[PDB]
Amino acid sequence: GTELDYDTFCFYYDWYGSEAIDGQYRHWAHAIAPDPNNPGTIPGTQESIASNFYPQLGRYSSSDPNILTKHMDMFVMARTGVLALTWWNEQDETEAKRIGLILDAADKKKIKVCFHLEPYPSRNVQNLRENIVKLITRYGNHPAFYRKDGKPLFFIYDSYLIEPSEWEKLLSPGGSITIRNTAYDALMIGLWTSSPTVQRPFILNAHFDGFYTYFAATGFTYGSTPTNWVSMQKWAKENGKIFIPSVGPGYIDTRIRPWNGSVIRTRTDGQYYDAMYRKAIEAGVSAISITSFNEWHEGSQIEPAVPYTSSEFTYLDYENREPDYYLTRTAYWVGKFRESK
Ligand SMILES: OC[C@H]1O[C@H](O[C@@H]2[C@H](O)[C@@H](O)O[C@H](CO)[C@H]2O)[C@@H](O)[C@@H](O)[C@@H]1O
Ligand SMILES: OC[C@H]1O[C@H](O[C@H]2[C@@H](O)[C@H](O)[C@@H](CO)O[C@@H]2O)[C@@H](O)[C@@H](O)[C@@H]1O
Repeated sequence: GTELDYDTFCFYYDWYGSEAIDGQYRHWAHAIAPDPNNPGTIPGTQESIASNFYPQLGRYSSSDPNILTKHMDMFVMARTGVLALTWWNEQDETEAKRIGLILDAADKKKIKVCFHLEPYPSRNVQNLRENIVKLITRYGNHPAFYRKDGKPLFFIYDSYLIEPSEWEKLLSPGGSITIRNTAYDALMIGLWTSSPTVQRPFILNAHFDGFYTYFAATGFTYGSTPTNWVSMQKWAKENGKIFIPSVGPGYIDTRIRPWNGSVIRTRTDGQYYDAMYRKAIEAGVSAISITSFNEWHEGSQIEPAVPYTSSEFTYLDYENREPDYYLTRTAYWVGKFRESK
């Protein structure tokens, strides 16, 4: 009843800084997005951070070993066995440092780490192959590196930005630059966004091993509408694909995207999280992803948050629930998922 689940993947962000470690409050300070249809910047002061909520751990650094210890203890409380790490191909010493610290901290608690491959500049199947080789070579022998039946696993955000004819070269067994049957073979999980008429042939022709949905906001896409999950799972099973639906506790991003209020999803003291997690389990899936551990900008985090009012903003909080409620409610749902496996 307390063991970690290694079919539960929680999306984790390593881009936060503090004065203590980095010399700068990175990401707590953030540009405000212009409306797609001179917006300014959130300064990352104690009073004004780039979130509608306020972390229990304050304006922390993702490179602070003491913060990382606490985060791994939170994963243990939630029973979430896999940390799905955002990866932007920064190619700098700070990226390399933080990945190594995260792997070391995870292994102390028997947590595993996989990579979430983001839409970095000029991403294409050739530099993706080179980067998959780099990550497996650098980190594949670390004891915390995740494998499922011998294979690493990668999530690919906004995979539709690359044509299926390009994906086939990397992911078909006959592809020109294939990883299949090589030392670098891996489970590749693409993003299902829109309707089945578009997504079914995309996923088949790209040769993905499976698909996920990402968005914590119900109805944002066809794929993030949970009443579609039973039929998506049936299609996955008939076609030998792994479906990993994404569940989250709520959504609100209006500090950084003030024009995006129609995407707000209220937490209702945990009832929103309960409804989404129940739908994933009832669909009969073999793996679940959680959006998110700590995407504070988008208000999808399960990490503990505290009440806070400053001279500049009155933050949202988890009241009438306690700061660790979303960790303990995740553990409840992991138990119900395991009962169904
Ligand atoms: O939310 C601000 C954040 O947006 C973009 O990153 C995305 C978000 O973190 C979220 O939607 O999840 C995506 C998948 O993990 C991720 O791409 C970036 O523009 C980022 O720079 C920005 O801070
Ligand atoms: O516009 C804000 C929005 O940006 C991102 O979503 C975009 C894209 O990445 C998604 O694939 C499609 C799905 O239809 O929607 C947008 O174009 C996300 O960061 C999202 O959370 C955010 O609200």
